[PDB]
Amino acid sequence: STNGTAHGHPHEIILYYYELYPTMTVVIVSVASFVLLSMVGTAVGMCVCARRRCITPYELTPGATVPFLLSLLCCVRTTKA
Amino acid sequence: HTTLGVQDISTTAMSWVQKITGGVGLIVAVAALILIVVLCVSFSRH
Amino acid sequence: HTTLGVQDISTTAMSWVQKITGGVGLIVAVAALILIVVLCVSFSRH
Amino acid sequence: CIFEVKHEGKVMGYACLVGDKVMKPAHVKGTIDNADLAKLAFKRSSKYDLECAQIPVHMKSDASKFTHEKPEGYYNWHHGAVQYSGGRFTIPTGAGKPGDSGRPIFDNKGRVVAIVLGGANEGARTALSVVTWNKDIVTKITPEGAEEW
Amino acid sequence: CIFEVKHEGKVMGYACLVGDKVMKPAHVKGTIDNADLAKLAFKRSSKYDLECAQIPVHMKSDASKFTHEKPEGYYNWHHGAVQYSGGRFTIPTGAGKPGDSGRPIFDNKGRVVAIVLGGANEGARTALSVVTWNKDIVTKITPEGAEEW
Repeated sequence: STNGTAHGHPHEIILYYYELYPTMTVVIVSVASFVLLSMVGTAVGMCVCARRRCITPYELTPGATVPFLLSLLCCVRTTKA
Repeated sequence: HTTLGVQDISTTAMSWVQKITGGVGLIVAVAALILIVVLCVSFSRH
Repeated sequence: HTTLGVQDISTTAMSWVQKITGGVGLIVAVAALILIVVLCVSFSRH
Repeated sequence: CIFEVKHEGKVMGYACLVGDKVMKPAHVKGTIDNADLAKLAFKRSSKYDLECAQIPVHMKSDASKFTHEKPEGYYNWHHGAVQYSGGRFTIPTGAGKPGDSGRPIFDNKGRVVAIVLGGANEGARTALSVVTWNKDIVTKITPEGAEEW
Repeated sequence: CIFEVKHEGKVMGYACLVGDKVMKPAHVKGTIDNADLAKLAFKRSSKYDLECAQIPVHMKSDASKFTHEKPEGYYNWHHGAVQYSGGRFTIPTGAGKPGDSGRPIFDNKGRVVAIVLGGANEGARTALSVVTWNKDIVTKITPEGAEEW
């Protein structure tokens, strides 16, 4: 009893949870969480790197502003007053 | 069937998602390195 | 028939009018933003 | 403009009001011995070994301007006269010790020209490792073998 | 060239005849205490906090020219001498109070160099917030924390 296809997109993906065995979806969820953590860690690193770039030009004196736009969203808003 | 870790998923569709990933973590890693490189250029400039 | 808010109107003809709108409010909004952008350029120039 | 960083009641380095920011070397342990300055939020920058914040409005009149203009010749600093040449600031070895970081190197018109971070001993004279202004942007010159003061 | 804005019989700020326009800060309440000037039609500009109009032909001989040329040094203003440096006009804190807006900052040849709008107190000295001429066009410099006079 079935003439439906597989999945598309995830939907059916969760339907399989009924087949195979017990362990499955929870492990996948954990993997997804790990991926999210990697994504979050990357972003945190990127922000720190963005600071590393705005460093030097963190003292004072004209000089961007300037490259502060084009400028990874701060850069500016930052140059100003 | 035949192997272990429950294989499931999707040609096409499957490729759609796969193609995304490998793709943003590597990007931000490369960008990080490039930012370091530029920083060193500034350090050299001083 | 079948739904609620009394549907009426016109293929072609209908498209003629529809194509106009979405079209001038958005334009003046974009132009407003562009004027602000130029203003900021002048502010930076000073 | 110069304020001292204290750690366990002991002067470790200095802090300086240059431009519109409040500077102090990142490597210096302690907290600026000034209420107004101490409660600020500093932005660290490990590349420059710098750690700046913004000067409160009531002290902004107390800042010191700095300049990219530095022709070969002699400059002024707390312990005497620094010498600039070959793109390098130097001093008689012994005249600069740990705990001198943050101290500005003024010119004869008072413009801060660089800020000492440490020095490399190369015999008779020590090449200073400083934070200096370029065309407009900050920069850091660190002679080979510097000892971070 | 200088005319006073009065409000309920009380001087709030000033109005100035610069170039071929008649200026007065937008924030200043009142109306110029001069028949000819009062009946004019001003064009407000909230970005510049400026509010200009055109000088009647019979007063155009009474305008004051201004200039983009302003080298570091001392300038003249009603309360004394302003100091220009680092792209900032300053004065001894206390020498400028609310009700001084509109007052021009002349140089030694009489050319109006900027027009005071207010000032930010940064201790010993106050950085003025002024309207100044660029290459050709008007501009407004407002130090962080200005108090609009």
